[PDB]
Amino acid sequence: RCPDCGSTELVEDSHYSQSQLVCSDCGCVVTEGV
Amino acid sequence: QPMIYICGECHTENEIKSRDPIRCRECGYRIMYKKRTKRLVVFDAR
Amino acid sequence: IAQLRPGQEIDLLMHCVKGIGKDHAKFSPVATASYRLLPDITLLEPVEGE
Amino acid sequence: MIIPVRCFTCGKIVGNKWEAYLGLLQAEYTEGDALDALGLKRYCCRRMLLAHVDLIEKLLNYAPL
Amino acid sequence: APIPTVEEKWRLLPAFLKVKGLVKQHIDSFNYFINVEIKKIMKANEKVTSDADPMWYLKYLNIYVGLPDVEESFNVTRPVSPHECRLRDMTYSAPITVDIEYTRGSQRIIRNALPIGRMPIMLRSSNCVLTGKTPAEFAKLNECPLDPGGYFIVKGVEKVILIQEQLSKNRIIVEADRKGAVGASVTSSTHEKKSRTNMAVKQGRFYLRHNTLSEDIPIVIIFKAMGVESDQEIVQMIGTEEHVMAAFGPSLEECQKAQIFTQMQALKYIGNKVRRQRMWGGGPKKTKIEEARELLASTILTHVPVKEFNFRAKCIYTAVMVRRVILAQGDNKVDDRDYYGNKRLELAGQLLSLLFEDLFKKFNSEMKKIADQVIPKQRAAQFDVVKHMRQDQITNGMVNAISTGNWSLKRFKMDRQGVTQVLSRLSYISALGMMTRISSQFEKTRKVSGPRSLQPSQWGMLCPSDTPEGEACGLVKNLALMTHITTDMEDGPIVKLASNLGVEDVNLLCGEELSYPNVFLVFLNGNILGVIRDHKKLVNTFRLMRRAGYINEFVSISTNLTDRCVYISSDGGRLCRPYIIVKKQKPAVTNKHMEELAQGYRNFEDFLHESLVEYLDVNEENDCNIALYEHTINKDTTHLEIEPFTLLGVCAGLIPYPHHNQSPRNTYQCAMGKQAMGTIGYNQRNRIDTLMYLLAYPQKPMVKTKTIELIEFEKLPAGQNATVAVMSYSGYDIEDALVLNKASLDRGFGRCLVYKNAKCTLKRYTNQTFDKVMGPMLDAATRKPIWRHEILDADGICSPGEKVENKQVLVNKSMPTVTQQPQYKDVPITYKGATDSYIEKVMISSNAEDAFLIKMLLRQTRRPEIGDKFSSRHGQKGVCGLIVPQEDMPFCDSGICPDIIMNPHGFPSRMTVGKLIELLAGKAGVLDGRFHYGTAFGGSKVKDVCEDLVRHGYNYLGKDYVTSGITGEPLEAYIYFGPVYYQKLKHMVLDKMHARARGPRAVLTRQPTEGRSRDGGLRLGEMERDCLIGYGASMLLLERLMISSDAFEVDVCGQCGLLGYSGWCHYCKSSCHVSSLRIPYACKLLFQELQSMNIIPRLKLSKYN
Amino acid sequence: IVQDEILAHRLGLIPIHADPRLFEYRNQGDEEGTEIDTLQFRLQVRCTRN
RNA sequence: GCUCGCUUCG
Ligand SMILES: Nc1ncnc2c1ncn2[C@@H]1O[C@H](COP(=O)(O)OP(=O)(O)OP(=O)(O)O)C[C@H]1O
Ligand SMILES: [Zn+2]
Ligand SMILES: [Zn+2]
Ligand SMILES: [Zn+2]
Repeated sequence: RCPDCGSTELVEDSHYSQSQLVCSDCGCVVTEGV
Repeated sequence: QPMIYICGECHTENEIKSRDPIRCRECGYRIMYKKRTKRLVVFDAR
Repeated sequence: IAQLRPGQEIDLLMHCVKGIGKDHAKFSPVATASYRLLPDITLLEPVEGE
Repeated sequence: MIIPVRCFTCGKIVGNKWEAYLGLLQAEYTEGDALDALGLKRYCCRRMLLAHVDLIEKLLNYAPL
Repeated sequence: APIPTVEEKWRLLPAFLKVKGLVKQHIDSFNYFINVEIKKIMKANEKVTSDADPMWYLKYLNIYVGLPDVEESFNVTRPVSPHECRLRDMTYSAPITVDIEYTRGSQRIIRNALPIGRMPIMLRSSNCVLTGKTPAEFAKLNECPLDPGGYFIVKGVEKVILIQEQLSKNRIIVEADRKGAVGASVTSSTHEKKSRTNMAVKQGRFYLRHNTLSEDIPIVIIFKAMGVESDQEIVQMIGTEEHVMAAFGPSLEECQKAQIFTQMQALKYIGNKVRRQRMWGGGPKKTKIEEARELLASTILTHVPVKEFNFRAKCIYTAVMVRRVILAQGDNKVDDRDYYGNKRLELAGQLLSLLFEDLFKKFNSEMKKIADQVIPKQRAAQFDVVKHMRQDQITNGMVNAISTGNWSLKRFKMDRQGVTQVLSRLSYISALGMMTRISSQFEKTRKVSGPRSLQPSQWGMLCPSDTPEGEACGLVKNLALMTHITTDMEDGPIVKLASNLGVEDVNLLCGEELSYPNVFLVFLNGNILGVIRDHKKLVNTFRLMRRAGYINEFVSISTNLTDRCVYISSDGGRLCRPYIIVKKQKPAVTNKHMEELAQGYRNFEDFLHESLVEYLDVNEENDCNIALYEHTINKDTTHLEIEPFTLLGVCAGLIPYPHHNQSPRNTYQCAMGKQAMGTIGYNQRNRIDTLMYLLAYPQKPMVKTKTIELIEFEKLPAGQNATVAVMSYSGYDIEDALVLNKASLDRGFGRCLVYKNAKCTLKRYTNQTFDKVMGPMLDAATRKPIWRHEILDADGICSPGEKVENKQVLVNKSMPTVTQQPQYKDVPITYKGATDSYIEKVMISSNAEDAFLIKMLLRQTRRPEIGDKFSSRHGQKGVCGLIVPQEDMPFCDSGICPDIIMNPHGFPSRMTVGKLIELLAGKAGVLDGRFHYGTAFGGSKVKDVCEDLVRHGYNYLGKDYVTSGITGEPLEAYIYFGPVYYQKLKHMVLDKMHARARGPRAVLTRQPTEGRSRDGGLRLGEMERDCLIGYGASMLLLERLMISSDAFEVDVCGQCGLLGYSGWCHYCKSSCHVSSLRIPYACKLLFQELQSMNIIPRLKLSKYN
Repeated sequence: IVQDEILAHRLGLIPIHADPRLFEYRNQGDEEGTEIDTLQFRLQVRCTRN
C-alpha cells in the first residue's frame, strides 16, 4: 500500500534506468534503487 | 486461438500450439518466423 | 518505387498535405532554379589569323 | 539497394530513368551518350545514374518468395 | 632506345589470385590439416595400451572427418548450412569418426565407423558445404557468394584465427645483453622439447648457460666432454685468426687452471653442476656422468642430432657459434630481431594440429587410466573401451579453444591468449581486411618501440600503411595484396642434391677449414649441412634446379658473405613473393606470354613451370637484385617487380592516388575504412547479428583502384559520391568539420539503417518444468493490452511491423522459482533505447535441449545530423558542424549546389594532394561517363583529366565561377567543386550521447557504474582532481568527490575511535561517545578493509570550531 | 524487402500533379485530415507468378 | 551482477 494515500496501485515504473516502485495515484515513491 | 508461423524454406502458413517441437510439414527445416502483424502502423515520410 | 517477388505484397495509403520546400526538400517544385550573369566578351585588339 | 527517386544535389527526378538507362545498356549505347540522351546535362545526375549499383535483384534472390 | 615494356604484365596478378591470394591461405592450411596432418597425428598415436593385463591394446586404423552435420535430430544427423548455424546459435562442425580394432576378452573386435569427436569446419574449406557451389546455390543456402569465408562458426558467433608471428627456431642469435656483453642464444626446438641455451663473455671467457645446469660452465670443459680432448683441435675448430686466438686464450687458461683434461673428468664436472628434477622417480644408481652425457646428447642443442653418442656435429656447431661470438665482439655486427627473414608465420593449420595432438594424447591417457582401473578387478565381464570412449572430450576442447581464444598446451607448455577474435561485420572491407591480419609475438602490454617500427624487410610481404592507430600501432599488421605463405617440405631431395653437388662432410675434416676465407658453410633449417668451395656455382645450380622443377619452388637459398654461410630454408611459415626472372637485361616474360595468358592458353602454374616467374623469400631476395620497372633494369638485375601497387594491402587499396598523400593520412584512412558503413553481402537481410549498419543508397566510387576491381568492392560499396565544394562557409567548419546540405539529407543522402538483435531463451531445467511466455495482460477497464504489453501478439511475443518505444516488453518471459504448484516470476525482455525501433523479423528456433530461442531484429532508420562522423576516403575524418538549407548553399552557373562543404585549411598541414587529384578525376569521369583509376604508383594522370575537363566546357582546374547563395553576389575567388566519395562511419552522436541522473550504484563501492549500457556516470580521474587542486576550488572538489559521488553518514565512537552503527558502539558497549560524521563511502570501505588487515585506524574526533 | 521507412521516404519524394493553390495548410495536429487540406493515394500491389 | 580478453574511439 502507499504510505501517503493508502492506495494499493503500486506500479514498478523505471524512470531513465532507475528502478522505482511508485504509487500510481499520488506519485509517492515507495521504493527506489536496486 | 490459431497461432500461425512461416517456414524458412517452404514459406507455408503452419499452425502450431504451445509447447510443440518447432518443425514444418513436407520438410524438416527448423527456422520458424512470425507473420507480420495486422495492426495499422503510421509512418512519417521525413 | 520498389521491386517485388511472388508472395510479397505492398498495401498502403498515402496522405498528402500542403507544404513548403523550406520544411522539407520533397515540397520543392523546381528541380533546378538558378540564375547567371549575362557574359559579354570584348576584344581589346582585333585578333586575326590562325 | 535501389535507385533513389531524387538526386542528392539538385533534386531532378532520376528514379524513372533507371530501367530505360539499362535498356540503353542493353542497346549499343555507351555510358556517356546514353546519359546525354536521357537528358542529364549537369554531372550530378550523371554521377547518380552511373555510380549507382543495382543491389535490389541480388537481395530478391535471397527473398523468401 | 627505350627498353620495351609489357603493358599487360599486371594481368599476372589476377591469375595469381585465382588459386592463391587473400583468403586462400587459411583455407589451404585447414585443408592440409584435415586431410594430411590429422592422419599423421593419428599414426603417431595409433596404438595405446596399458601396463596392467598385457596383450591388450587399442589400435587406430583410419580417421575421417566427414561432412558437417547437426545432432539436433534424435540419434540422426542432418546436413546444416552455415547460416542455419548462425541463426540457431550452434556450432558448424563435422563428426570426427575413426575405425579401430581392440581386444575385449583376447578376441579381436573391430569397429568400422565409431564417432569420437566433432571438428569445427572452416567455411569454404574442402569439407565445407559452401565449396564448389554456384551463386544460385549460395542463394539457396542463404550465403553471400562474395563472402571471403575461412572463419569458424561456434555457438552462432564467427571466430577468426589470426596469423601468429614468431621468431624462427633453431637459429643462432648474437645480441647484446643488459650490461652490454655481446652474447649468443640458440633456441633448439624439436617436435618434443624446446631448449634455449645461451653463451656469455661476462669475464673475457665464454660460459654456456642452460636451464638444466646449476651454474654456467666454461665452453672448453663442454668441448672436452663432447669427445674432443685436445686443445689444439678446439682452437682449430674455433678459428685460426690471431685475434680469435687472443680472445679465446683466457678460456684455455681458465680450463688449464682446473684439472679437467679428459672426457670423464669433464663429464663428472658437468654432472656435479646437474640438479635432479625434484627427486625423479626411480633408483639413480650412479647416473651423474650418465645424466651429464644425456643432457649433452639430448637436452643441449636438440636440433643438432647425434647419430650414436657422436658429438662431432654438435662440436662443430658450438665452435661455429663461438667463432661468430668472437667476430661479433669486434665490429658491432649485432643481428636484429625485427628482420623478417628470421620470422615465421603460424596459420590456423599448425595451431589446430598442435591442439588436436594434445587432445588426442589426453584422450589416450584417459583411456589407459580407465583401462588400468577397470580391467584387473571388475568381473569376468571383459572390459571394452567402447563403453568408455567419451565423445565430448575432443568436441568440448575444440569448442572452448576456438571460442574463448586461450590455448593452454601442457605437453608443449604454451599459454597463449587472443588467438581467435570475433569477425567484424561492420562492412565487407572490414571482414576482408581482418581475415588477412597478423598479430605479433610481443603481445603488446608495454612500450617496446623496437618491433613497432616499419622495417624494410616488409617489402612486398606486408602492407606498410595498414595498421591500427592506437596502442596496437605496429604490432598488428596486414598481408600484402600479392603474397604467399610456404608450407613444410620433405627435405629429402634437398639433402640429396646438396650431397651430390660436392658438399664435403663435416666429419671428414677438422674445424681449421672453417677458418679459411673461401670455405663457405652450408646449413639446413639450422643444422650444419657441411662446407663448400665456390658457393656461386652451388647457388646457381640450386636455383636452376628449383626453376627446372626437381626441387620445390618454395625452398629458399641465401648467402651471407659477412658470416660466409649458405642458408637453405625449407620449413613452413616463410613469406614468399612472385617475381619475374630477368636474364641478361631482358625479362623472361614477353608480350606473347601475356597474350596467351589473356586468351587462356596458359595459367600462373605454366609461368612457374617454364622458369618465367619464381617465388623469392626475404632471405633469398636479400641477395637478389629486383627492378621496379623495365626502364630501371640494368646489367646487374636478377628479377623484375610484377606490380608496384601490390605493396599495399587490402584496406590500403581503397585509397585513390595514395602516393600523393601522407602516410598518417593513409593509416587513418585504413582505420576508418575498417569502420566504414555499407552493405555486408547479398544475404544481409536474412542475416541476424547483434549490430549491423547498412546504407540506404550505396554507390560505387568514381575513382576506383584496380584493387577494388580485384576484391569486387564495387559490388558492395560502403559510401556515396557527393558534390563536395572545398571552401569556407559560415565558420561552422573550423577544425575538420563539414557543412551538410539540408535538401541533400532530405532526399536520402547519408540515410542509414541500424539493425540490433534481441535474443531470449526458454530452457528446460532439471525438474520437469519449463519457461513459458504469458499472453498480453489485457486491461479490464478498456479490454485492451496495457501500454507496456501493447506490441505483444496473442502468444506473448512481439509481432514484426510495429514500433517499439522505451521500456516496452518484447517477450513476456516468466520463469519458475522452484528450480508443490510451480511459482512463476516475470522476467520480461524490456527494450532499452532512447529512440523508437521497428521490428523487422522474429525468428523462433528449437535446440536439442528443448530450449526455444527467440530473436527479434529491431530496425532504426537514421538521418545524418549534427554529430555524425563522416570520412572522405583520405583520412579526413570530420563531424557535421552545421546543416544549412539548399538556398543558403552557393550555386554555380549550372545551378548545382554542393552537398558537403569541407574546410580547405585541412589541406596544407596534411598535404592531401591525392584528394584533389581524386576530385578532379571524378569530375572528369562524371563528365565523360568514365571511371578513372587511382591506382598506386600510376593511374590516370592530371593532364588527361584536364583535357577531359577542357573538352566538356569546364575549367581545366576544377575551380568554377560560383555565386554566393546568401548575398546573391559572385564570390571573389573560384570554388573547387567536384564529386568526392564520402563514407559515413558507425560513430553516431545518438549512440554516444549520454546523460546520468542519480541512477543506480555499485554494491561493493556505492558509486555510479562504468558503462553507458550499464547507465554509468562519468569519472573524475586523478588528473581532473589535479586540475581542480590547481584551480584552488576546494568546495567544488568536495562537492564532486564527496557529496555527489559517495556521501554517507557513519557513527564513530569518540572513546575507542572505532565505527559504530545506529548510534551505538558494540566495542565499548555504550552510546554516549558515539557521534555522526560525514564521509565518502569508499573511505569507510577502506577503514573496514584495514581493520580486517589488523591495521586499525582509530579516529579522534573533535568539534569543527 | 524494401524497408517500411525507406518505402515511406521514397513515396514522399514522389511529386504530385495536384494544384497547391486549391488546398490549404493542415492545422497543427489533426492527423485525420479533412477534404480541404489532404489527399489520399491507395497503393495495393500483389506480386504473383505468371 | 563480478572478472578477464578482444576490439574501437580522441
Ligand atoms: N592515448 C592517448 N592519450 C591521450 N590523448 C589522446 C590519445 N589518443 C588520442 N588522443 C587525443 O587525440 C589527439 C591526438 O591528435 P594528434 O596526434 O595531434 O593528431 P593526429 O592523430 O596525428 O592527426 P594527423 O595524423 O596529424 O592528421 C590529442 C589527444 O587529446
Ligand atoms: Zn517448410
Ligand atoms: Zn542531379
Ligand atoms: Zn567505543
